[PDB]
Amino acid sequence: GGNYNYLYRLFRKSNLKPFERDISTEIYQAGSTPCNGVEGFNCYFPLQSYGFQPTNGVGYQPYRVVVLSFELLHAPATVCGPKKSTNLVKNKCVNFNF
Amino acid sequence: IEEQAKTFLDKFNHEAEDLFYQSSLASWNYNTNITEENVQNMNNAGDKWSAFLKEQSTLAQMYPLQEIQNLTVKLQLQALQQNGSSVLSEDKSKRLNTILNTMSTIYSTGKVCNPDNPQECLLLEPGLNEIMANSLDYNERLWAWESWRSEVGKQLRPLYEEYVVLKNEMARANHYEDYGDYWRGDYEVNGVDGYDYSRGQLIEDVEHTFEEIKPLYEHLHAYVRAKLMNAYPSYISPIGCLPAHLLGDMWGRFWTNLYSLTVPFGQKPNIDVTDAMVDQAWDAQRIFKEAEKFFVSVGLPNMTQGFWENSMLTDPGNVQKAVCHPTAWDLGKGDFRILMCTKVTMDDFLTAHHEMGHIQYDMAYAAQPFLLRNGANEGFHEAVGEIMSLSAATPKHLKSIGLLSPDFQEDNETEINFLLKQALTIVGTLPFTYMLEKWRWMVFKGEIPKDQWMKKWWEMKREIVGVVEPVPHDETYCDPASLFHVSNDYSFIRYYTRTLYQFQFQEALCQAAKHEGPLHKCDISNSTEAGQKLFNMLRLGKSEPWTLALENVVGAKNMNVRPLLNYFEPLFTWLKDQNKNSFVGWSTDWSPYAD
Ligand SMILES: *[C@@H]1O[C@H](CO)[C@@H](O[C@@H]2O[C@H](CO)[C@@H](O)[C@H](O)[C@H]2NC(C)=O)[C@H](O)[C@H]1NC(C)=O
Ligand SMILES: *[C@@H]1O[C@H](CO)[C@@H](O[C@@H]2O[C@H](CO)[C@@H](O)[C@H](O)[C@H]2NC(C)=O)[C@H](O)[C@H]1NC(C)=O
Ligand SMILES: *[C@@H]1O[C@H](CO)[C@@H](O[C@@H]2O[C@H](CO)[C@@H](O)[C@H](O)[C@H]2NC(C)=O)[C@H](O)[C@H]1NC(C)=O
Ligand SMILES: *[C@@H]1O[C@H](CO)[C@@H](O[C@@H]2O[C@H](CO)[C@@H](O)[C@H](O)[C@H]2NC(C)=O)[C@H](O)[C@H]1NC(C)=O
Ligand SMILES: *[C@@H]1O[C@H](CO)[C@@H](O[C@@H]2O[C@H](CO)[C@@H](O)[C@H](O)[C@H]2NC(C)=O)[C@H](O)[C@H]1NC(C)=O
Ligand SMILES: *[C@@H]1O[C@H](CO)[C@@H](O)[C@H](O)[C@H]1NC(C)=O
Repeated sequence: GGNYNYLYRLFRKSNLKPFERDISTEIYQAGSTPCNGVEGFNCYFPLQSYGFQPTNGVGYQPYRVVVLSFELLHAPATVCGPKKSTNLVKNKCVNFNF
Repeated sequence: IEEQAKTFLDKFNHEAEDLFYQSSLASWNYNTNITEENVQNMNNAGDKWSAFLKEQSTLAQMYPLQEIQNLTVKLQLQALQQNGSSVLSEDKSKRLNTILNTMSTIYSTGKVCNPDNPQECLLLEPGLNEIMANSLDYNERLWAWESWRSEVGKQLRPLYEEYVVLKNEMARANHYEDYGDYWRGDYEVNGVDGYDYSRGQLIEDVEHTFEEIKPLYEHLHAYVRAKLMNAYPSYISPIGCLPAHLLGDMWGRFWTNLYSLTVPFGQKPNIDVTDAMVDQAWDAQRIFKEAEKFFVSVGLPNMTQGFWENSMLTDPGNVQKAVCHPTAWDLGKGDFRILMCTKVTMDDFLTAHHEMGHIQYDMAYAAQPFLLRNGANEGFHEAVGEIMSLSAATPKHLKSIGLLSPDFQEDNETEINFLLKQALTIVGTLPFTYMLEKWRWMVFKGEIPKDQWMKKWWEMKREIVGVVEPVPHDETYCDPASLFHVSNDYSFIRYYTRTLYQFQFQEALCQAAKHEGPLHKCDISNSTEAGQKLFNMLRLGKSEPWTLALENVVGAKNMNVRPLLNYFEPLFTWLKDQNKNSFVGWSTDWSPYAD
């Protein structure tokens, strides 16, 4: 029957700055005529909804996306990979790191 | 301003794709599982699509059309701004729909009763089509031909006269001169630097291409006439026209039921691979999987993998009421389904290749906007489907796909049997199609007044087609309206141009696949360069003029009849030797009653 809860914005005045976010819901104004908060020609609601349905060809089915962004300000340190600890071979001239 | 029209169409392109989807998804559930709780499920979901489109149509006239520069956004705007009906008065608009419903139910429910038994009565499709396709009795074919026209066609005569007046009013309010000029608006092309095409230019290109088929059609008409005199002696003149009730069906549209009387060498079996399919235990799925391997052989994509679950390749395991008719569906959102009830036969092995060709055409232009997702004209869509069927019916393809003894010998006697069966369907329908649209074009513009409709109809049968009526018909009959496409408001010139595009595509693809022999032995398997020649047209849609689409495959800007004649030159050479003692041509003075 269509999952109409997943919307996207399809009209904006100007492209986003990187990592900028815009949840407003003002009536878009395409033409020169002012809109006064009501719909009509050249006065469009700015949000559309994917109507997802299970019998959609691939490329029409929902994909979930996660974007990891590693940043490095100027602190002293922070999270990082794990670690691999070898074994202790006591009783032999060895090259060690503790 | 033009940038407001672009923002108009993108709201259209995302409300339409969803509303067209579920209006076509509900039509799938009715077609594959019939209840009445599905017919009411598709009538309200069908009307939400139609009510939405007239709301956006009346919004489209706020933008002018000549203040636009981009050709693509102009093409989308003109296809949506089209008024069509609704230009009439609101009491004339309901009179036109009453006529179209009355003419459609006369054709489907009209009955003919026997004069020896008035309690037995036949409909057209069960019983009257079987007499015209199977009988060899002269008196029974003459009864079924005349009684369908005198009992059903006489009811359509006062309805078709009122239909011409109301359709000419609707066409002249949309700035055409008549309704025939409205039908020729499909082939019109406006201002794309050298690829233009006028709506009156279609009339000369049909008549210029037709006078090069008349040498080939005259030798086919003379050979069939000489073979019909053995089947009906004392009924056919050796220098005259053919009687209209001895042609294989009700209207003489196809001559394909005359093959058992006109076969050149009846002691050679025409090749039929149906027994080799049931000897290797081929299921329902093998016929499509070998069809998918044909298309991936030429360089075309696989099926979409939603194609295999959602489709219904047979009638179900339930005794399930579901219109069983081969077709290809394009519901939207990249969801392609094929609906057919396939049996293990070489017939449905071939129409599997035909119906998959509609899918591969549909998968290619799916990146265009919504209003340009059709064929480039009305004739391209069926023509791409039938060059897939011609390449799969060759014995060269059948012995490499595993279905013919590697020790098979094709002789020159079986190629004549195959080519003559093709010419009874291809060449035999071309003067019928040309004559019928020429008659309907002259009726709409008024060159034929209504006191000469049936006079000019039968003069054009004797002169163009070479077919004479067995009983004289005055102006109380309407013999064109007894055909389906005339009484159900359909255009008929799409069957003429599709036949010419089909051999232009096939000859252009076989020069790219490096063929060496005759054109009728060709196969485009294992190539890649031919598929690249085909794919460059398939992805255009309606975004380009159709004359620009033809040069991407053929290399010309117009339809041409010389590739059609090259297909039939082995038959045309053999036909001119069988008509050394015959008379080629016909007389328009002889009649089967005029002695
Ligand atoms: C034809 O399809 C309809 C709906 O798709 C089927 O009707 C009902 O479908 C619902 C599912 O929403 C089931 O819960 C009901 O049991 C179905 N009705 C009945 C009477 O079974 C319908 O069954 C389908 N036709 C056939 C012959 O199965
Ligand atoms: C108007 O025409 C231009 C070219 O005549 C189209 O521009 C192309 O647009 C697509 C995507 O919109 C780009 O990927 C191409 O690179 C553009 N081509 C050029 C040469 O810049 C434009 O799409 C047309 N307008 C619409 C609404 O389709
Ligand atoms: C479509 O039909 C209308 C008549 O219903 C034609 O006249 C238009 O009338 C409307 C008002 O109902 C005006 O807004 C339009 O300006 C009129 N036509 C235009 C745009 O000049 C109209 O001409 C028809 N449109 C077509 C496709 O020719
Ligand atoms: C099929 O090919 C054979 C072999 O050439 C043809 O037989 C020849 O026919 C001509 C004309 O009748 C004769 O002059 C030759 O002598 C025949 N050849 C032999 C070896 O006898 C035959 O006519 C061809 N059939 C068709 C339908 O084209
Ligand atoms: C055309 O394509 C078919 C399908 O790939 C080729 O058929 C193969 O032929 C070889 C030897 O003739 C066999 O060993 C393979 O088993 C066949 N494959 C299949 C899937 O049946 C065929 O050879 C190709 N034609 C040419 C000239 O390369
Ligand atoms: C098409 O599908 C077959 C298996 O079904 C696969 O082997 C082949 O690689 C596919 N074609 C392409 C171009 O990936």
